[PDB]
Amino acid sequence: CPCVIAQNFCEKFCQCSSECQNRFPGCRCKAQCNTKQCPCYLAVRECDPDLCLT
DNA sequence: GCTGCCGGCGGCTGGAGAATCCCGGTGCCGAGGCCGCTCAATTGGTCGTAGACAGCTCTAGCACCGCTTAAACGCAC
Repeated sequence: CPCVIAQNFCEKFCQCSSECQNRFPGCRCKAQCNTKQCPCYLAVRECDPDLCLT
């Protein structure tokens, strides 16, 4: 999987399956997806507005 | 003396993962009516267990005295 060999996840535009484990879940955080807990914040990214519906 | 310096400290934050409530449908099983019959109630006689009274007399309590040893006291460790 090019995603895999790239040591990178799958983005919703990948052709990894709709359940391909190489995808990424998305922010769930409650107060702000901002502090040292929120997973997006760790694997430094911005919680996409399709996922962090929280 | 004080400079970092460093470690710990407790205090807090908030994610996370399970336990909680609610509601919406759904049955099978408590619950109730039914018929009946057999066993429980009614009537009636008895004689004997069981209650009395009147009993004897054994023994369980009270005491007393004198004994002694087991109890009580303390005591280093």
